[PDB]
Amino acid sequence: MDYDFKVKLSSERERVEDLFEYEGCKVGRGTYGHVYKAKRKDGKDDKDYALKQIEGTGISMSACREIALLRELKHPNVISLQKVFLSHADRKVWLLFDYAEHDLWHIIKFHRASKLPRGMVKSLLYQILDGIHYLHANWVLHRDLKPANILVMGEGPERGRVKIADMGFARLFNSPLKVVTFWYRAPELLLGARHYTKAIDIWAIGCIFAELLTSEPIFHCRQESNPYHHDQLDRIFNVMGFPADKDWEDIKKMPEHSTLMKDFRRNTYTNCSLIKYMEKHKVKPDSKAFHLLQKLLTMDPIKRITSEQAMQDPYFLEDPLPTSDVFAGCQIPYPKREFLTEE
Amino acid sequence: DKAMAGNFWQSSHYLQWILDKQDLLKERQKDLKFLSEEEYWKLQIFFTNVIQALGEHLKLRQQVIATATVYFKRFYARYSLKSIDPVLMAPTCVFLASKVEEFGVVSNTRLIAAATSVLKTRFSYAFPKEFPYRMNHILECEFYLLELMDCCLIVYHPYRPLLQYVQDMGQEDMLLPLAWRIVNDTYRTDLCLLYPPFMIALACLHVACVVQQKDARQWFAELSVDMEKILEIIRVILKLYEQWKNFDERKEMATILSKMPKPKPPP
Ligand SMILES: Cc1ncc2sc(C(=O)N3CCC[C@H]3c3ccc(Cl)cc3)nn12
Repeated sequence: MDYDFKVKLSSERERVEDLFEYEGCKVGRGTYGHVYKAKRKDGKDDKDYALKQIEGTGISMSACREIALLRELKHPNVISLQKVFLSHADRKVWLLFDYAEHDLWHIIKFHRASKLPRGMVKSLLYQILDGIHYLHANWVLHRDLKPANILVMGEGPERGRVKIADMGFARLFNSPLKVVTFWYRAPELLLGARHYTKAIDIWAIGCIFAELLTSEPIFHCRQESNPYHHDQLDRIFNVMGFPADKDWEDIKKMPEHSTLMKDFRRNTYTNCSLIKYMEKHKVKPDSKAFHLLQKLLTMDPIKRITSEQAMQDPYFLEDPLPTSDVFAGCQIPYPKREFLTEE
Repeated sequence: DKAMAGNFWQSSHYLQWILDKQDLLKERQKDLKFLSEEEYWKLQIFFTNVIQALGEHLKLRQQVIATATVYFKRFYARYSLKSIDPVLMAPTCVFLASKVEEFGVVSNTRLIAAATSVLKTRFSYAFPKEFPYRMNHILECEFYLLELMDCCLIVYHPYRPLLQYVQDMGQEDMLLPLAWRIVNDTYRTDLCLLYPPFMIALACLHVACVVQQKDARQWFAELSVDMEKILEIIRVILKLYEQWKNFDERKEMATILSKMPKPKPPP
């Protein structure tokens, strides 16, 4: 490497520690890495930023694909990559985003702990569908959609706007087979589907929609290689009923179909249905909300509605209309993120 | 990998990496103090061939090889050949391109083994010594590559539009193998830095039709496209074949490589 080239680039390089104040401002730690609430050290703007130090060192497949896709994707309901910082000394990648104070996990827990304007749930669903549709139209699957990854902006110019994050960018061979919850996983994944699909994302949106309506995860069961998970399937059938041959003709082509037949009998679930489940949680089965929910939570993935068709549902033409700010100008009751001080 | 397939007009490729020909030539003058314009083009051809051989040895699909090739071109469109050794940059571009894709990974020892074996077995006319770099050099170089491409990783190529055009013609068995090969040949030029890939595809298909004596005038007439730009691209393709004829890569490259400006060490 040319020395003059090297020193020039070193002189010019923007360094995350020189540009941003984030010391002691960690808001999350996980498989993704470390997320900090950050502020610019020069007072050019007063905005809050999110800074993510990606897990590991160098450029991993996850990092490479996260950077590759976010560099291209532009939509109001998909989180926007503002900057990438590459730290040569320690081989760390830092991504800069606009800071999202809220997300659906914490919003749902806040409501669950109590035991919401008129169109908040509807507005959230519409924006989730809008963001996922944009990904799908660009042949990008999310592959890990859940309440924790659906951010919502707090006070500021994007008040109450959904931002889809944490897109699960790297899965070898587009394959699901290569403390974990399976509550948002489509039944075809549980029966051994070899590839992620658009329909798999749509099922997860259905789960999220049911959860927004009731404040409870619809396919809740115990936490925790083999894609077949008995108790998770049992829970799905206790809610949905057991699919007839006519409901899911290609269920026989699933690799774990014979295991399903060994473990489960149809008659066990004879009085179970989404109608009965949602009736118990005070959701009217003759509501447009319900009829859309049922279309999203279709067991056979080829019979599941697309994001486009979901956005066109007359649910969204019924009073109240979805709003750009899901809080609808009302005061936000949800608390701000706390900083993590654990070692 | 079909990611971002219909997004070209809002892509980083289109918005940042379709360059002005005169800006490209202006940046190139720094290296033309050491090399003639002909020698620089021969050098571009050589490293395209290196990248192709690396990818074939690694059993990568042509689209990954093409992406690696455009990363290499983009780097040296902007910076001098002396900035980073192109012998190091070529395998680095292949390494990074492989990770942007999802079906399989290139391991560290496999990349270094491929670089060593390919240069020894297929390029000993250019290179007397073995591949001197280890994996830490690749990883360092990768950081520079990513940064200096402004993290632009998704690249559009002429293969996908070509396939659509040849299907539309109804001439897959006739024209596709030749047109595809001509698309491969365009990577021995600057065309991928200058024209949208679909335009390059149409130009390659036109040359395929002329070579095979297929009348496609009415089909090319039915397209709503600037045909003057297609003709510009055809002229570069025809020029490449004349240079190819007059170029003996194997006899000339050791000399051309010695004329290249080299990385200055520390004091
Ligand atoms: C708060 C925030 N604002 C903008 C952004 S991107 C971003 C992120 O990388 N991720 C990955 C997992 C889901 C999300 C996230 C959400 C909340 C927290 Cl406490 C930490 C991380 N987080 N985040």
